[PDB]
Amino acid sequence: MLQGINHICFSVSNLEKSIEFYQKILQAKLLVKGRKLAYFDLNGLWIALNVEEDIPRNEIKQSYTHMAFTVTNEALDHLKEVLIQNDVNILPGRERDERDQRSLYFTDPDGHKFEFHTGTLQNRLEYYKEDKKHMTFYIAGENLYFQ
Amino acid sequence: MMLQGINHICFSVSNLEKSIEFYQKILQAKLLVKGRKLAYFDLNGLWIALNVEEDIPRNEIKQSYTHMAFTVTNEALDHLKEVLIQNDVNILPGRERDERDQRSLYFTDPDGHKFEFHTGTLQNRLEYYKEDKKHMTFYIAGENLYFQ
Ligand SMILES: C[C@@H]1O[C@@H]1P(=O)(O)O
Ligand SMILES: C[C@@H]1O[C@@H]1P(=O)(O)O
Ligand SMILES: [Zn+2]
Ligand SMILES: [Zn+2]
Repeated sequence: MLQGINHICFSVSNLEKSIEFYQKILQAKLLVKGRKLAYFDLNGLWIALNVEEDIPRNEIKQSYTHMAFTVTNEALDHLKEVLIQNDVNILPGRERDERDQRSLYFTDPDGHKFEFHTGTLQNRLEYYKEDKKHMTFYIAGENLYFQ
Repeated sequence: MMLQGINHICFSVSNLEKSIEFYQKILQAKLLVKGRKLAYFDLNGLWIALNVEEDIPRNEIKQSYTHMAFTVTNEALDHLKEVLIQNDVNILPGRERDERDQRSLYFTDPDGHKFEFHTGTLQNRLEYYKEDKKHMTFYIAGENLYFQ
């Protein structure tokens, strides 16, 4: 089996500009930088940036593939401000239901999509659990009267 | 304000049936829920989601080194290489490794997301890189030198 997440690595075109984004925006802690790499600690997670300077980065804009980090509601508000102050590319979200809970989607300088999300997986499940529930009328097992 | 850690990762996939089977059999993620265009998993406590996007272009991704790595033991790495080959997993040859890198296997899901099974830690790596800086260091300000 697998023992858990080891690291996540991002291919970047401009190591110094990306180091500043990962520090400023994702609040990652720098550990070591080289000529073509950077390692950071993000709340226990090992994040690596590796340079690929002349590669195409325009189809990445089409895919919803993304990574989300946990934030509170006030934190989301303060981070939207931060992403505005720092000229980050902020994506318009998909439509959301209230029970979806709040998110902010944005990308790094090379198009990797990130999200700040205020909920949990179980919230997302209780949400779907509740709507299954809303579509159930005979609780098999229940006792019916007048029979 | 603050971040608290990885909430989830979402992979855009083209074929939901084929992808769920990949994440189940290769990554060993536990499917928790399934729909027309989504599927949610739990893998060792990580929320993994697939969201279908049938008709986007998925060429350039193969040219990018961004990837996600999971920790495994060395025997597990051997086991997993056979699992991948048997299930016809696109295995990549990987970069050149110092033995000090620790062993790895790189490969892709069917839509080109790169993954890695790794047998080292950030600790191992930083210590490897530091043990290199030590090797190129010859004097210690501090010690009792012998003739000044
Ligand atoms: C650890 C940084 O991701 C790179 P590697 O997998 O090439 O070592
Ligand atoms: C949870 C799966 O990532 C998708 P969402 O960010 O659109 O909810
Ligand atoms: Zn998401
Ligand atoms: Zn790696």
